[PDB]
Formats: sequence, C-alpha cells, structure tokens
Amino acid sequence: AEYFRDEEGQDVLLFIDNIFRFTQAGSEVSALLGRIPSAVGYQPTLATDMGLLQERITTTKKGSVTSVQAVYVPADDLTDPAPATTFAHLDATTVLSRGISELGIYPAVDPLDSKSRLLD
Amino acid sequence: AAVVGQEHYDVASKVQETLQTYKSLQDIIAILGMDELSEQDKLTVERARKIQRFLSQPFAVAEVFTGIPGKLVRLKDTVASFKAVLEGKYDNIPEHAFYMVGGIEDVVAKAEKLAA
Amino acid sequence: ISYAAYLNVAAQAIRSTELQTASVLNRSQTDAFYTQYKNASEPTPITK
Amino acid sequence: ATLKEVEMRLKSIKNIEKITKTMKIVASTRLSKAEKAKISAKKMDEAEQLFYKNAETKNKELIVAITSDKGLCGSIHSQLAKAVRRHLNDQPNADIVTIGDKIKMQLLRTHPNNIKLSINGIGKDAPTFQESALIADKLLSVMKAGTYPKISIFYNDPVSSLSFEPSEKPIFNAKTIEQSPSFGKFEIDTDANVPRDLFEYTLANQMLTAMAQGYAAEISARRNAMDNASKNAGDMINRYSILYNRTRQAVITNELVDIITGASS
Amino acid sequence: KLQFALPHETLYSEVTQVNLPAKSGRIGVLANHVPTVEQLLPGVVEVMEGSNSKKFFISGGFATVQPDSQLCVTAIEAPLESFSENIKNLLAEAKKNVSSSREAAEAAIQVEVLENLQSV
Amino acid sequence: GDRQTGKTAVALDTILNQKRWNNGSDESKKLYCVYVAVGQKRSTVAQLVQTLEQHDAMKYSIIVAATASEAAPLQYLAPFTAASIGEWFRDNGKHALIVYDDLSKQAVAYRQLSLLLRRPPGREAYPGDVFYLHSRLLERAAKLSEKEGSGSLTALPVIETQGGDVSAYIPTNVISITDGQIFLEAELFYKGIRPAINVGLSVSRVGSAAQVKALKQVAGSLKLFLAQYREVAAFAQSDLDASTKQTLVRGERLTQLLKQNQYSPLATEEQVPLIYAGVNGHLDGIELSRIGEFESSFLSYLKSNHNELLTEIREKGELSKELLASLKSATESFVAT
Amino acid sequence: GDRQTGKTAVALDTILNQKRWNNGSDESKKLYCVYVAVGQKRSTVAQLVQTLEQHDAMKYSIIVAATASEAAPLQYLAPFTAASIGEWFRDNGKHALIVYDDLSKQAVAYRQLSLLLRRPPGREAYPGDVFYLHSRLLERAAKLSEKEGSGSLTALPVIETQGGDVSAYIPTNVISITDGQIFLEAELFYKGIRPAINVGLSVSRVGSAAQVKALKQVAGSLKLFLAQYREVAAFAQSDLDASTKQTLVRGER
Amino acid sequence: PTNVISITDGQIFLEAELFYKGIRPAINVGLSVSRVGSAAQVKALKQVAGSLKLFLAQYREVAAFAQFGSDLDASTKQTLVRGER
Repeated sequence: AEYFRDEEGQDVLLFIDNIFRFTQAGSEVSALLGRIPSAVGYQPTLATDMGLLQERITTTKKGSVTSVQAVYVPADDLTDPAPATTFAHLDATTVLSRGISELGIYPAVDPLDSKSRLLD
Repeated sequence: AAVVGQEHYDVASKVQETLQTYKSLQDIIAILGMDELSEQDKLTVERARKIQRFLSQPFAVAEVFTGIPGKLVRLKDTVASFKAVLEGKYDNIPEHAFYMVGGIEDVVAKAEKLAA
Repeated sequence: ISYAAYLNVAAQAIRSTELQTASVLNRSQTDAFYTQYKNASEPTPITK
Repeated sequence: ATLKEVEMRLKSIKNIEKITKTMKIVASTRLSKAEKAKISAKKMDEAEQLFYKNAETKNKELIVAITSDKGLCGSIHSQLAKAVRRHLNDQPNADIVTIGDKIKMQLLRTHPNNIKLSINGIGKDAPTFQESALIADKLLSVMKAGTYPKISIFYNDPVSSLSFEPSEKPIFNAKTIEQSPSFGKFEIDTDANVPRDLFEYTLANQMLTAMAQGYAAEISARRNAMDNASKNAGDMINRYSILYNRTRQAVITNELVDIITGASS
Repeated sequence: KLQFALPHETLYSEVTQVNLPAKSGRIGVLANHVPTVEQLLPGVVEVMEGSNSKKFFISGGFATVQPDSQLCVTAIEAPLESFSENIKNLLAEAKKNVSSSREAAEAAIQVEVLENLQSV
Repeated sequence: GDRQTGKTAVALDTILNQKRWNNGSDESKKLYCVYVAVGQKRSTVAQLVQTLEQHDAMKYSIIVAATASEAAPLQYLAPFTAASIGEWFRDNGKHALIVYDDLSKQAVAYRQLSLLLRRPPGREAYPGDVFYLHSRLLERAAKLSEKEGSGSLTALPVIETQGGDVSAYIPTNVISITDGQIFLEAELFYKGIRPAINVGLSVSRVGSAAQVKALKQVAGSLKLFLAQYREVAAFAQSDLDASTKQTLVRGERLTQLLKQNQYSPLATEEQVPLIYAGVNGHLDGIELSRIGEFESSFLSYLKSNHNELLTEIREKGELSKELLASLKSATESFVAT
Repeated sequence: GDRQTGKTAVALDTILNQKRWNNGSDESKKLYCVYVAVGQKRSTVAQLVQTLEQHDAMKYSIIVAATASEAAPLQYLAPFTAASIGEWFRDNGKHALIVYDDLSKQAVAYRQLSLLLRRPPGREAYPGDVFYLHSRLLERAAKLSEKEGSGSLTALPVIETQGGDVSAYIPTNVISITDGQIFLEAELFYKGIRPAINVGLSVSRVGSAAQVKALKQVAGSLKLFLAQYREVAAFAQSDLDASTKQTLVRGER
Repeated sequence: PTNVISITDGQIFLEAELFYKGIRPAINVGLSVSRVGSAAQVKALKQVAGSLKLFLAQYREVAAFAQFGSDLDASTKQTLVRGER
C-alpha cells in the first residue's frame, strides 16, 4: 500500500480480514518468544503491535491509505481487551447486518448501527 | 445486647431485619412494581425505604463540600429516633424528609419545610 | 324472588329443533361462590 | 464463586424473562374474546340507558366494586381501591360489597367495618348473566339494596386498549324510578309494579355491564403489565450480561496469573 | 328502529311489526306506537321486518317504546328452534323436580317453561 | 456437542450411509472413509470395529487408533498421522471422508506434551500455538481443482463440548477454524429426539451449494417450518390462536418425522418422499403415534406402487413437475390407506 | 468516563475557555496549559493541534507528545517529562494546567514495560507498582503556598473506563489518588446530553471553596436539586405527588 | 475450602444473609448435612424430629414458589404457615 501511496502518489484502500486474527497471531508470537502473556492471554506487546499496524495507515501529504478492517469480535464480548484495543484505533464503523439484507436492502449497512468519527 | 442494652439491641435487630427484607425484595421490586408486592411486605418495604433514607445525615467536615450544615446526634437520641420510626410513629411524611437530615425532630421540621 | 332472578331461572331452563352452543352452556353454568361477611367476620362462601 | 453465581442468577433472570413474555402473549389471546363479549353486552346496556336518559333520573349509599380474583392485572386492583377509598370518605358508614378478591383485599384492609358481602369465583370466569342475576338477588335480599338511598358500583372503564380508568356509576333506586321527572311519557301500568321490577331488572343488567367493562379492563391490564414486565426483565438480562462478561474476563486473567507464577519458578 | 338484543349476542339492535308477550297481556307495536314501558314476560315473540316474520322464544326481559320510535327489547338467552324435543324430555324431568322443589319458585318457573314450550 | 451424548454414534451413521454409494462401482461415488479414534478406550474401539464388521463396512474403512492407554506423543501425532493417510486418497483423485473424533482429546495430548516439555503455557493451560496446531490439521481437508485432478478429502471433526461451554478456548478456536457446525443438544437427546441435532445451532456455510437438486427443492419449506415451530414452541403454555395451532400441529409432526434410529441409514430416493409428505402437510392428518408407522409404510407403499418413481428420483436427481405431480398423487393414495 | 465519548473534547473546552483569562493581565490570571497526548494516533494529535491553532490558542499551550507509534518506554516516561515542564511554570509562581490524556494509556504502557522487564504480573495483569506509578505522577501538580509564591498547576487526568467499569483496577487506583470525579455517563452521551455529566457519579471533594461567590450563591443547592431529580425520575418509573411533578418539570427542564 | 470439605464428615454451613435475617445460629439448613447422620443424637430427640427435616425442605421449596407470586393452594399455605413457625 505504501508503495502505491508514497511512491506512486495514490489514494488507495487496503482491506484487512480478521483483525482478531491479527491479534491472535501476535499473541502466539509473543508466547513463542517467551514473553509473559497479559490480561485475557493477549500479548504483552499488545499495545505496541497494534500501534505499528495502525500508524502506518495514515493521511500523508502525498496520498492516503485508508483501511477497511474486519473485527471478528471474540466471544462477542466487546469489553474484551482485544476488541477494545482495536476499537481504539478504529475511526468509523460500518455495520453490515443480515436483518437488513433480509429486508432486501443491499447495501446491507444497518443505518442505526453505522456510526463514524466524521459525521459531525 | 448486654453491652448496648436490650432496648438498643431490639431496635437494632428490627432495623437489620427490615433492611434485609428490603434487600431481599430488591429483585422483586425491579421485576414487577411495588403494587405487585404482597400487602404485608409492601408496608415493610415502604417503611424500609424510609429507614434507609433516614440513615443519611449531613457531616460537618463535609459542610464545605456538600454545602449542608452537619448534624451530630446524641447516642441516646439515636436510639429513640429509630425506635419511633420502626413503630411507624412518623411514617406519614415524605421520603425526601427522611433524606439527608439529622435527628427525628429535624425530620419533622423538614416535613413542615416540605409542606410549604 | 327478585324479578331478574325469576327471569334468570327461566333463562336457565331455556338452554334446553335443537341447536346448542358453548356460550349458552357457560351462560347457564357458573362455579362462583358468594362469601357473606359481617363486621371482618365471615359467614362462609356459599356456592352461587 | 463469582462466575457460577452470576451465571445461575442470570439464568434465573432468563427464566423470569421467558415467563413474563409467555404470560403477556397468552393474555393478548384471552383479551380478544373478552373484548368481543364486552361490545355485545354494552349494546344491550345502551338500550336500557335509553330509557333512563329519556325518563331522566334524579335520585347512605351502597358500594359495589368489581375486580378479578386474579392478580398481576396491573394496578387495576389498587387504582380502583384508591378511588373507592376516596368515596368511602364521602359516606363513612356505607356497606361495601366487593366482587373480586383483589378489591376485597385493599378495601378490607382500609376499613374492615364495611365488608358485609364479598364474592369469589369472579376473575376466572368471563361475566355471564347467571352470575349477575344471582349476585343481584343476593344484593336485594342480603343488602336490602333499596334501603340505601344511593347505590353506586365501581368497575374499571377500559379507556383505551392500553389504558384503564377506574369508573363508577350510580344505580337508581326504586324510589328514583317513581319520582324521575318523566315517567309518564312512558305508559306506566299500575297493574304491574314496573318500578319494583325495573329496579331489579336494571340492578342486574347494569351490574352485568359493569362486570363486562371491568373484565375487559382487567385482561387488558394484565397484558399491559406483563408486557412492561418483559421490558423490566430485559433490562436485568442486560445488566447481568455485562456482569457475566466482566466476570468472565476476570476469571481468565486470574487463572492465567496462577499459571504464570508457577511457570516463573 | 328496533333494538332486539341479548347480553352476549345482539340481534336487530321502528321495525314493521313486533308482537310481544307482556304482563299487560300481549302488546303489538306497529310502526310508531305510543311510548310505553312494559315488562316482557317469558314469551313466544314475533318480530316482523317487512312481511318477513321471524319467530322467537324469549326468556323475558323488558320492552320500552322510546318516543323516537326505538323499541328497546332486552332479553336474556333466547332461538325457538334451539329450544325445541330435548325440552320435552326435560319437561318430564322438570315435573319430577317440581315434586321435590326458592325451590318453590324454581318449580313454578319450571311449570311456566313447560307452558311456554307447549306454546311452541 | 455435549460429552458422550452418543456423538460417536452420529458420526458412525455417516460412515454406514457411505456404503450405499461405495458399493456402487463409480469411483466418483466412492468416499473411502477414515475414522480417527482419539483417546477412545480399547473396549470402545472394539465395539467400533465390531459394528463396522457387522455392517460389513471394513472395506472402505481405515481406523487410525490412538486409544486411551496409548502414549501422549502417539495421541498428539494421531490426527496428523491420519491426515497423511487421507492425502493418498486425495492425491489419487479419489474422494474420502476423514472423521477426527474428538479433537478435544487431541488438545489434551498436546497440552500434556507442551507442559511436559516445559514449553511456555497459555490460555486454559493449553499450548500457545494450539490454534496453529488445530488449523494445520483442519486445513488439510480440501476439494481439489481439476488441474490437480478433482479429488477431495471431506472432513468432519467431532468436538466435545465440556458441558456446553462453546466459549471455551478449545471449542472457540475450532469453531472459528471450521466452516459450518452441526450442534447436537443434550436436552433433545435426553428428551428422546435422536438424532439430537439442534436445528437452530446447526449451520452450514457451504450448505446447499452441495445438495441433491431434488432434495433441495422439497426442503426449503422444511427449514422455514421448523423455524416457526421453534418460536411457537413455548407458546404451548393455553389460549391458542388458530394460526398458532396450525403451526404446532405441522411442527410437531415434522419434529417426530426427523427422528431416526441410530445405525440405520436411508437413501436419498427415500429421503425425498418422506419430506414431501411433511411439507405438503399430509402428515398433519396422521396422529403423532402413527407418524412412525406412517413412515415405514409410506416407504413400502411407495416402493410397491411406484418404485419407478423412486428410481426416477434416484437417477434423475431433480424432481420434475411431473414427478412432483405423480408423487403427490401417490402420497394422497398412501394417506388414504 | 467511557472510551470515545469524545472524551478529549470535554477537556479541550476547558483549555479553550481560558483564552480570555490568558489574554488578560496578571500572571495569576494567566494559565499555561500543557496537553500531554499519550497513546493517541498522530492523526488525532494533528487534529488537536489544528483545532488549537483554529481557536488561536496554540500560543498559550504546549503539547507534549507520545503518540501510539512511539515506543512503549517513551510512553512510560511521557507523563513524567510533561510534568517536569509544568513544574517550571508552577515554580515560576504562575498558574497553569496540565491535562494528561490518557493516564489509562500510560497504564497499558507501564504494563508492557514491566512485563518485558519480567517483574511478576500484578492484579488484573497490571504491574504491582502501578499504584506507585500513578501516585508519584499525580501528587505532583499543586497550588503552592505563599512562601513558594502561590504557584498553581491544575491537573486533569483523563481516564478511559473499559465499558464504564468504575470498579476496574486501573480506574479505582486512580480514583483513590485523585480528588473529585467527572464521570461522563455513556447512557446520557447517547441520549444527546453534551456534555454528558452524571451528577451522581460526578463529585468534587474539594471543589466548593474554589468557586467564585456569585456562582455559589446563584447555584446554591442545585446539585442537591438535581440529585432530587435523579430520585424523582427513579421512582417516576405509582402516585406522583404535585410536589414530585413540580420537581420533575423543573428537573427535566 | 474444596480440600477440607472432602476430608470432613459433615458440613455445618452458616449463611450471612440468614444472619441478617436474624436467624442466629445462621445455619443454612439446606446446605448443612451430616454424612455421619442420625445415630448420634438422643433417641427421644430422633423420634420427635423425624419429619422436621422434611418440613423444612418443603418450606424452602414452597418459599421459592411463593416469591414467584400468585395465589397458592391452602395445602401449600399450611406448609407456609408451619414453615414460618
């Protein structure tokens, strides 16, 4: 993405799949590296590792990457540290719903659950 | 009861029991209203709601922060005040009257204040 | 015997070509009881 | 434990939720039949009222009250009780006939002096002429209804399908029928004792209507109440769900700490 | 119009001719009738709307011609055909009941109903 | 599903049904099943072996066995070892079905190894890379491309829920890794609905993409009916709407119909008729006690009256309007008797 | 208060209002405000800077920065360093303010550092010296005595409660160290109260004296009145007395 | 607690809520068990207290039902009245 933005002067958009699996992957690498796991068994490098990922996605002068990420909420518990840390980085949420799709509406975006930082 | 005297102990026992009832039915109260309580219990609950509120008193070192002039109430006075309340001898005046005030006499006076 | 009670017994007899319905049968059968009272004091809940 | 004690309490709340949902729905079913009946009953009553209006009216008191035996029909029981108590001030010594256990309980408590007749086996049944007739017969014989120069009945008028306003009306004594402004525009027959008959006839016909109006309000109230119950239960589901979730995270962390401490050695 | 009604059911609730059995003997109402109050006795009733005639068995009630040509008939539980043969069987039982049998009044009513059936 | 609710029976049933196609000479109709008995006591595996021999299924069966006694390294490598066996069939372009039963015992063994090797412990005292282990095994199941020779290695892992905790670390991981679940429910099992599949908690994320066309046609309704029956189930608790009563009757009969005696498989050509009756509400007339009698009778009646119909269903694999017409007639006739 | 109730904005407004005070005369009337941004995206910080430069307020404020990108030890040292800068103003006798946004993110940073130093994990996996970390930071920033020239350095540390858990270890430890709370209620935030301040969970345990006398006289007992409003609407959800209704009409309004 | 419970031959559970309820001893009658059981109590006292356990257990069950509301049959209210005493 950075090659496109920085070195080809583009605005691009980079999708990420489960960012739960980003966390999950990170947790394993920590444990293998033998670091003491933190709360709810999540990497002690939890903050910094999300920080690196979520700080190269930014608005540069040249261009901007924008990233649509998928939050596969673990145990649907949004007060879990892994979703929470993700949500801290997130700016907007687009909340596709299956109910909405069942009302024949495609886009599937649930209007009452979609909220964005820029919407002020 | 041998220490604080039988009269105190009896008064305290009744306070504990009433409040414990109120806690027990705290669930039931939330699920269904007060008018769906048993009548005998509903009296206990109404009294207890008053007792609970009665327990608050302004504090004089908090007089700055709270903004309410504190009330120091005699031990002899305290036993009397609760004793009466348990016998419902002042149950007939607002719950607000009981809240954040000193002695029983003060509750009465605040009933007059509220009445205005 | 009260006039509407008089009419009532007649109505009950009246639920007996034939053409019978549940609402009629319910209108002629009741399990209700009436509890006399005095004073507080309660003479029994004699079947209505 | 926290974890299990949370989980079992949340389950209790779930079971409560399920019951309150179920009752509310079943109540709706029951309500439709009740409502249908009340229309037909009211039509009969209106014809009787047509006479009383055109005749005019111009009437101690009797108090009759109507509620169900059944409870949890909202605040029918105590709102009606409050309006009875208000009119028990008005005439102190009046004899209260309580048709239904729930109204029996509130009034009996407030003045046990007045309870002379009370009924039972009201709420379960839908009102029928049979009940009204027998109750009427007992009001006349037992309570000597004509002796009270006022008669008043209390019931719950079902204002809206989601509301109930407790309501009362005055039954006109046999004396009233006699001395009502018009009564001669209708051809009275001295041969018949039309006041003494009509009094009795409207004692029951009015009372049955009161029971019907009340019954519809009662079933409507239970539906309303049980709906609000489901909502209250829902709030508790959410509160204990959050507690469950917090407790769950804590268990994982606390367990993890024990393992780590051991590993460290 | 004519109001002919029961509590749980409601019929015709002035109609052409109504023939009524009353404590005043029998009363006939045809179009406008001068305004009366009459107690209806247990009855065989005819209601005619036009030339069409419908025949009713009535448990007694009250009759009131209103001045505005509203014949309010109110009665408990009625049909004539519904009342009929089973009733003939009942009448035998009812005679037995009259032997034993307020119970006196009940038995009097049973005799009245037996008569009322003979009218059918 | 929940611990020892005869989970192994549900799986074993699938293996038996593969006999029907397997016997068939077309090798695009031959799934050579592999049962991977993990942590199962030798007595249990003896019963398995015996059941397989009894139903003469030991000719498309391989049973990789790591019994309870067998050492924790053997238990650890047991699904992995099994997977390699699957690869030969898959590589040969053949088809096969490998049933890893149960990965919960695979987990315990890895836990034992890691902890004993003093490798860093992790959540729920399960190895840190347990996600990685389970994913490696579960990703070997594959439907090959035609360039790499169309073959497959269908897999159906069986997971033991530790009393119903589907939030537990080993269950949650596995649920994520796989695509689809069939969730047997203990209450149903005890209440005698065997198979005890909880329809609500069963999902397939591939689902109808593979399904006999005929069987798809007559079973869209079935899913929806059961959905209604579940919702209106609790409404049995009185004053019952006519609408609710219609749902209840149709739904109760459907639920009764989907009961099936374990270790008895059925053919698609006999699945399709039974469901047709239920969908068309023919069974509504039949009383609950007589549903069972109806089922076998309907099948025999269909075979006698028109095994032509059955054979058409079998070979055509798609219900034609003419078949649905004829079938309805046959059902009406059967319902009458 | 609760995460992303635009938590930052509540504090930002405090900084903005002091423009009139700061553009005054007398060093006592001037406040010099330091905004410590710990654990915030560079983008978020860039918006803050631009916001401050939009309200032309940049000239009276410092930003000390330890963005999300910046390394975990830098984040650990980030509040302390900022507080040193603040003490220079304070010990110049001048009044000041420091808003530490968010010390909850400092906690996560110290957690990382501690764990990576393999010091035994503490309660809730937050290191055992976490109380010391916050307390040493917090009790610096003060209104000094006349001897010290009546310095001031007001402190507003911005704590991010996880799901509004006010019993949570990091929040409770902070609550006990600090005085007063300005709990930003999520329910109210959703229900359009901006600023959403639940007066029940907001206290100031040393605040009343600080207020100018006018705003003590005029506002007298309004806290009580609106903690009668909470009660009033508590039991609003039997017989509502006319008194209760009057309170409700005033309270809601 | 787990270790000790296994080792010991009875449990005499007390309960804080019942303490507040004013039952002193606050023995939680349902959780309290004696796995060495009756053959240690006075023979007389065994005879009299024969169904006392059953009654109390029934009281507990009835009480739970009673708090889910609704009018209870008279037989149940005999239990309730006895139970209270």
